[PDB]
Amino acid sequence: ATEAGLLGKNIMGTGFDFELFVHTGAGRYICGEETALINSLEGRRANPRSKPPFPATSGAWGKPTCVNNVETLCNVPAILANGVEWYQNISKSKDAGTKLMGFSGRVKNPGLWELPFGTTAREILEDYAGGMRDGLKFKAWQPGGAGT
Amino acid sequence: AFELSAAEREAIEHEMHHYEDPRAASIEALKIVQKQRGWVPDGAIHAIADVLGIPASDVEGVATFYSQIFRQPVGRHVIRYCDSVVCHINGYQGIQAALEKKLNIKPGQTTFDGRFTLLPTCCLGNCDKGPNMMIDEDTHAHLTPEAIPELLERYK
Amino acid sequence: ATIHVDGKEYEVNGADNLLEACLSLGLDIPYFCWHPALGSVGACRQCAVKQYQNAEDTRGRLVMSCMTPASDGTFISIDDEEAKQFRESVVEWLMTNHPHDCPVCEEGGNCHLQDMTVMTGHSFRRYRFTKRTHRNQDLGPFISHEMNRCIACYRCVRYYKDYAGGTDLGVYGAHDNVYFGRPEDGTLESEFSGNLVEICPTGVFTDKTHSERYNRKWDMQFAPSICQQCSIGCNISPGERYGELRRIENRYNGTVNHYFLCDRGRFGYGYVNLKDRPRQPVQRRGDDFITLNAEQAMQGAADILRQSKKVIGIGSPRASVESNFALRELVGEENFYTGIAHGEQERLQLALKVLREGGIYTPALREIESYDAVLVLGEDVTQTGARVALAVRQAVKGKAREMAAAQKVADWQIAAILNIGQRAKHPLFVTNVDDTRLDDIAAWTYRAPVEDQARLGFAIAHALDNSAPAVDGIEPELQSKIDVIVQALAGAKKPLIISGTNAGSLEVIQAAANVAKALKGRGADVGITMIARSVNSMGLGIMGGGSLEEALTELETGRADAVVVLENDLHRHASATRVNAALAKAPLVMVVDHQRTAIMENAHLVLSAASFAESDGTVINNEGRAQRFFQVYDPAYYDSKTVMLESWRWLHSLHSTLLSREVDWTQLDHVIDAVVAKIPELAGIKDAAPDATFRIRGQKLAREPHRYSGRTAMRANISVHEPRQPQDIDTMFTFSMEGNNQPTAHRSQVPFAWAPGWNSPQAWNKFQDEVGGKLRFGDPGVRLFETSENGLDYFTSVPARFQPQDGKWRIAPYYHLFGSDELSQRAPVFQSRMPQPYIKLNPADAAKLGVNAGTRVSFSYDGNTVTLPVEIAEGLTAGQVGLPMGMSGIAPVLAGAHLEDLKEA
Ligand SMILES: Cc1cc2nc3c(=O)[nH]c(=O)nc-3n(C[C@H](O)[C@H](O)[C@H](O)COP(=O)(O)O)c2cc1C
Ligand code: SF4
Ligand code: SF4
Ligand code: SF4
Ligand code: FES
Ligand code: FES
Ligand SMILES: [Ca+2]
Repeated sequence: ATEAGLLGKNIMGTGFDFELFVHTGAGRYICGEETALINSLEGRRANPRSKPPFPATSGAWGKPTCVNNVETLCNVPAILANGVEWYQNISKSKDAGTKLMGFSGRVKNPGLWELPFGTTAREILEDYAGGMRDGLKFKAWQPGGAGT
Repeated sequence: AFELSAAEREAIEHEMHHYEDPRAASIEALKIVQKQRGWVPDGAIHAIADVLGIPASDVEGVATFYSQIFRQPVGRHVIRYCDSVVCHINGYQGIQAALEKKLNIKPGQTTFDGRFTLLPTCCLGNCDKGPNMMIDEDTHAHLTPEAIPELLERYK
Repeated sequence: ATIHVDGKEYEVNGADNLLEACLSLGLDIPYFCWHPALGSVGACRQCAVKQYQNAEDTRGRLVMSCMTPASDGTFISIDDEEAKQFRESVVEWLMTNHPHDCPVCEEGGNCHLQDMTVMTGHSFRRYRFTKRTHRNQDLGPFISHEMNRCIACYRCVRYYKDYAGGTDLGVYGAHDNVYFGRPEDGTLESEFSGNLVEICPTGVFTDKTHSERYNRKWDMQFAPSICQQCSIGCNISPGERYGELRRIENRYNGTVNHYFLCDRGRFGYGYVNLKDRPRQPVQRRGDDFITLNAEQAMQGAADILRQSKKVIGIGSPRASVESNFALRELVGEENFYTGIAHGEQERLQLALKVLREGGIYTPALREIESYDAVLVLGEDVTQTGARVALAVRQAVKGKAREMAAAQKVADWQIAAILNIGQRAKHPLFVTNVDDTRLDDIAAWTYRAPVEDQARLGFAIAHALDNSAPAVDGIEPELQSKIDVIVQALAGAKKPLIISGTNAGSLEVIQAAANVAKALKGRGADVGITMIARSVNSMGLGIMGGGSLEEALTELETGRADAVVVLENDLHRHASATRVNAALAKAPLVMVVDHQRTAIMENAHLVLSAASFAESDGTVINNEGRAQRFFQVYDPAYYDSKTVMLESWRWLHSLHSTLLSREVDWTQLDHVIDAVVAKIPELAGIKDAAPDATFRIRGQKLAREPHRYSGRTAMRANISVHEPRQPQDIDTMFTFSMEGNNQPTAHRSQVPFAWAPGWNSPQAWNKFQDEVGGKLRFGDPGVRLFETSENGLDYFTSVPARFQPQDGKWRIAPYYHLFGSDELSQRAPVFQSRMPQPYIKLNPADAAKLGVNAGTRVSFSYDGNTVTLPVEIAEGLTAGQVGLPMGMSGIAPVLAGAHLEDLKEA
C-alpha cells in the first residue's frame, strides 16, 4: 500500500498523511484491554487505566487516541463503499451488519462463518457446525468466549 | 559481562524511530535481544536501559511482566502447548502427557541437553483446529499423542 | 459542595475526592493505596463506599471514595452492609498470603494493615491453602527488605518514582507474584529512600538502623524536635527507649516538611548514642582528668574565669539561639565571636541581608512546590538542602499538573495527570561545578567554576533588566543558553531563585540577588531561597559577632587568656594547626560540648553539654523561621551519675557564679525572655512555642503513649525502688504518659501521632484540619522577619572569568548528603553509606599530571601533605581540583581556596 500510494505522504493527492505500523506484542492477555493496550504501546507494564478520562480525550502519550477491533475496522470499508442504506438492510435486527460467528469444541465442523445479527445459535451449531460429534450429547455452551 | 551487538543496537534505534517516546521501544528491544540470544540476560536490561534512556527498573519490570520475554535461559527450541478451555475440551492433557513422556521433563523445565523447553501457554487463536502447540515459530494444529514424537524429531 | 454520608449532611470541598473529604470530617474509611502526597490510583480496592443516585435510592452501587469526587449533592454510605462486607473481603484477600509474622516484624503495633484488619472487623480465617512467598533483597544499610508482607498497594513505587524521582526501585512480575524492589541487590540510591518506612503500610521496608535496637511504638518516649543535620529545619519526632535515641520519625509540618524527611535526617542521629560522648564535667590537672559534678565545676570555672583578664567566647551554628546568647552574655557582646570563618560569615550575612532586606519573599519548603520556574545558582541542593530538591521536583511536575487541570481532570487523579503531562515540565536551570542529582529533570545544567556561575547569573540579571551590570566576554553558545534561561524566567508567573553559602562564593549570592531583583522589577511573583550550612546558621548570623579568625588572633596575641568554645570543633572553620596552637597558648580553654571533639585534649575544662535529644532550644532555619525543639529524655534517669545539662543552662549558671558566686541554673523561658529583651532581631522566638505554663485543660502534654510499659521494671536492675519521675520545668511537656495527646487538643506541637484505631503514621490525618493540609490549630514555628517594603540595589561587583593558573588548583566543593555534615559522619551506620575520600580531576589535568583513575596523589594545604585517590570528573572544568567538603581531614572552608604542589605520591 505504501508503494501504491495508499499510505505515507500525500495519499491520493488529497494532502492527508498517514503512517501505519505493526507493534507485535510480547504475549500477555491483559494487553487487549484498551488502556492496558495504550500502556503496553508506550513500553510500560500493561496495567489498565481508570476512565474517565477515556482514551478519546487523552490516550496514547497523552494525545487523542481511538482503539478499535480488527473486525470493526474491517466492517468500515464496506460501509464507506456500499453506503448506509445497504448496511442497515443487511438484517432486520437491532444490531446492524454482519458478524463472524462460529462454534468450537467437539462438533462436526468447528469453523468460522459470517452471519447477520439475529441468527439463532441452533443454526450455527447444527446448520453450520453440523451439530455435536458421534457419541456426544450437548450439555452447555459459552456464547462469546471464555469470559461469558 | 554483556555488550549489545551493532545489529541489535541499530535495530533498537530503528525501533525508537517509530514512536514519539523512546520508552515505547522497550518491548521490541527486549524481543530483539531475545531473538538474537534465545533469552534476555541480566546485563541486557542495563544495556537496553542505557540505549533507551529509561531506568533499568522499568525495563526489568517490563521483561518480568510479559510471559514471552524470557529472563531465564531456555533450550534451543521452545515448545508452547495451549492449555486454554477449548483445547481442554479437545484434550490437551494427552498431548501434555506425551510431551512429558518424550522429553522426560515437567512444564517450565529444560531438557538435559538443552534442545527443548516445555511451556504451557494461553489460547493461540486456533481453537477450531485444537489442540494446538507452538514450537519456536511454527504452530501445529490437530494434535494427537501418536504424532508428538514424529513431530518432535524434525526440530534438531 | 454538599454530601450526605449515612443520612448526615456535610459541607466539603468539591475539588477533593470522597476519601480525603470523609477523612477530613473524622469519618473512618479503610484505605491502602491512596496517600495525600501521592494522589489516588484505585489499586487496593479498600476504600469502597455505596453511592446512591439520589436521596430516594435504595440499591446504590459500590464506588471507590479515593476515585470518586466529592461533588455537590453527593449521597454515599460507609456503614452499608454490602460496603462493609466488601471491605472485609478485601482485607481477607490481602490476608490470604500474609505471613504469620507480626511478633517478629518491626511494623508491629505501628502497622496500617493491622489497623485496617481490626477496623474492617476481620478476625476469622477460613482460607486453608498455601501462601505465596518471596525472597528478600539487600537494600543497603538503612532500609530492610521483607517482601512476604507486601499487599501490592504500589505506594512505594509511586512515591519513589513519581514523587522522589528515584530510578532503582520498581515493580516486577505478574498476576499474584508482584515484587517491589530493586532489579538486583544493592544500595538504594535515592536521598529520600528512608521515607519508604512510613510510606509502606506494611513491614516490607523497615528502618534497619532502628531494627538493630528495636522497640515498639508504645514503648517510645517521643518529643517534637527539629532535625539538626542541615539548615532546612524539618520537624522530627525523636523516640527514645532505655536511654538511647531509638528512632527518628517524620513529624508533620504542613508548612515545612509535611510527610517526608531526607536520609541524612532520618538515619544520621547515631552520634547521640556514641559511647565516647562526655557525660560528666571533666577538669584537666596535669596528666589527671578529675570528674566533677556541676556545682564544683561552676565554682572552679568561676574562679579561673574571674582570675583572667579578658574572656572570649566562640559560638557555633550547631548550637541553639539560647546557648549562643548565653555564651554572648557570659563573655560580653564585644568578646563574643561566631565560630565560623570570615568568608563563611560574609556569605551568611550577605544571604541574611538578601533574605530580610531584598524585598523579595522567601518561600517556605512546602511553598516551593507551587513555583513555575526554578533557577539554582551554585548550591548543590540535593546534597545540602535535599528537601528543597524534593520540593523543586514537585514544582517541576507542576506543569503536568496545570496541563491536566486545563483538561478538567481532578488534581487527585494522579495517573491521568502523569499521562497528560508526559514529559513536559517546568523550566529548571541548575549551575554547579559538576553534575548534580537534579540533572534528570533540569531544563539545563551549567558545569562551571563558581566565578563562571556568578557571571552567568549576572548576565541573566542584565538580560532581564538592563539596569543590572553587564558582563563582557560571553560566548555565543553561553549567550544562547542565557537567552533560553531569560525567556523561561520572564514568562514564568512564579519564578524561584535558589542559592546558598555552600558554593563558597559571595558573587554567586550577589548574582542570585540581582536575578531576583530583576525579576521583581518586571512585576513577577519571584521568590528567593538561601540554603545555609548548619541548623542555626541563620540564628548565629542574626546574633552576629566576630569571626573565628579574629578570636584566633585574640588568643595568639595574648589579649585573651581564657576561651570558652561552645559546641564547636573549630577545625571545620579554620586550619587545624593554627587552632591547636592558639588553644595551646591560652592558659584556660573550656569546651562546652556533647561530642568528643579533637580540641578537648588541650581543653582545661570540658562541660558535658546536651545534644538535641537531651536539650530544649530554638533554631532558625534557612527561611528565617524560628522553631523550638524539645528535650526527648532525661539523661540522668538511668545513669544517676550522668551530669549532662543544656548548654544555655551551663553558661547561665557559669555567668551567675562569675557575677554573684552563687549557682542558679535557669528556667528556659527566662533565657527566651532574655533573648527577646536584649536582641530585638530575635524577638520572634518567644512565639515559636508556648511557655512551660501552657496546659490543655489543666494537664501537660504527654511525651510517651498511654500504653507505655515496663515502668516498674525499666530500672529494676539498678534499684527495685521506683525512682522519681523526671520533672520538666523548662517546657510544657512531661516525661510521662500522664498528659494530653488528643488529636483535637488546641496545640501546635505534636510529639507523635496516635488515634484509636490508627496506630500507623496515618494518624496524622486525624491530627490535621483537612487531610494533607496543615495542622489543625496551625503549624508550629514563626517567621522572624517579614518581607521588606523596599529592596536592595544591584551588586555591581561582577567577577572576572576563571583563569586556570599554572601550579595552583582551585578547590571545587563537592558535597555529600552522607558525610559533609559534622555530626552525621559520627553516626556509625553512615560509614557504610559514606563514600571513600577521593579527589576529582579533569581528564586534561590528569593527562597533564600523568595520573590515572584510582592512583594516589598528594597535596599540601597550610603545610600539611595529604594523599587521596583520584577519580576523573568529566564535567569538572580544567584548572580545578574537586574536593569533598566536610569529610575526614577536609574542612568546608577549603571551598574556593587554592592548592599547591598537587602531584602524584
Ligand atoms: C481483560 C480485557 C481484555 C480484552 N482483550 C481484547 C482483545 O484482545 N481484543 C479486542 O479487540 N478487545 C479486547 N478487549 C476489549 C477492549 O477493551 C475494547 O473494547 C476493544 O479493544 C475496542 O473496542 P471496540 O469493540 O469498539 O473495537 C478486552 C477487554 C478486557 C476488559
Ligand atoms: S506488616 Fe503488619 S500485618 Fe504484616 S506481619 Fe508486619 S505487623 Fe503483621
Ligand atoms: S512494598 Fe509496601 S508500599 Fe510497596 S506495594 Fe507492597 S505494601 Fe505497598
Ligand atoms: S533536609 Fe536537612 S533538616 Fe531536613 S531531614 Fe534532611 S538533614 Fe534534616
Ligand atoms: S483454546 Fe487453544 S487455541 Fe484457543
Ligand atoms: S485507597 Fe481507594 S482503592 Fe486504594
Ligand atoms: Ca529540660
